[PDB]
Amino acid sequence: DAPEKNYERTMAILQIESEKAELRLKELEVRRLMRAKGDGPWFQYPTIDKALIDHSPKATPDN
Amino acid sequence: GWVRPDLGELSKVTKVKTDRPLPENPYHSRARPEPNPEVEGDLKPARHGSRLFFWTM
Ligand SMILES: CCCCCCCCCCCCCCCCCC(=O)OC[C@H](COP(=O)([O-])OC[C@H](O)COP(=O)([O-])OC[C@H](COC(=O)CCCCCCCCCCCCCCCCC)OC(=O)CCCCCCCCCCCCCCCCC)OC(=O)CCCCCCCCCCCCCCCCC
Repeated sequence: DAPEKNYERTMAILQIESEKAELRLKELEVRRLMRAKGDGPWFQYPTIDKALIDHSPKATPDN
Repeated sequence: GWVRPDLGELSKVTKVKTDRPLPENPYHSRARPEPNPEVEGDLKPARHGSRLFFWTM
C-alpha cells in the first residue's frame, strides 16, 4: 500500500471507532437516566390498563 | 284516578329535567400525570451497526 492510502484508511478507521465509542458512552448515560427517571421509552414497566374500568352506573350510587 | 303501572314500566330508564348543574368533577380527582412522549420520526439504521465490542454490523 501507498503511505497515503494507509494514512487516510487509518483516519477512516479512527473516525468510525471514535464515533462508536462516543455512542457507547451516550448509550450508558441514556440508560442511566431512563432507569432513574422512568420518563423515556425504556424501562417502562406495566401498569393497569385503564380501559378495563367499567364506567357504568352501578347498583349503589356512591362509587 | 290512579292507574297501576303495567309489568315492565317501573323498571324503565326515564329522563329527568333538572336545574342543578352537572358535576364536573364528582370523583374530586386531581390533575392526571402527563404521559411519556410517544415515538415519532422515521426509523434510520443503527449508526455503525450493533457497536457490540468489535462487530461492524
Ligand atoms: C452485487 C450483489 C452481489 C455482491 C457479492 C459480494 C461478495 C462476493 C464474494 C462472495 C463471498 C463473500 C463472503 C462474505 C464477505 C467477507 C466476510 C469476512 O471475511 O469478514 C471479515 C471479518 C472481519 O474482517 P474485516 O477486515 O474487518 O472486514 C472485511 C470485510 O469488510 C467484511 O465485510 P463486513 O465488514 O460487512 O463484515 C461483517 C462482519 C465483520 O466481522 C466483524 O464485524 C467482526 C466479528 C467477526 C466474528 C468473530 C468471531 C470470533 C469468535 C469465533 C471464531 C471462529 C473460529 C474460526 C473459524 C474456525 C474454522 C471453521 O461479519 C460478521 O459479523 C459475520 C461473522 C463472521 C463470518 C464471516 C463470513 C463467513 C462466510 C463463510 C463461512 C465459512 C467458514 C468461515 C469460518 C467460520 C467462522 C467465521 O474477518 C474476521 O472476523 C476473521 C475471520 C474470517 C471470516 C471468514 C472469511 C470468509 C470466507 C471464507 C472462505 C473459506 C472457507 C474455508 C472452508 C470452511 C472453513 C473450514
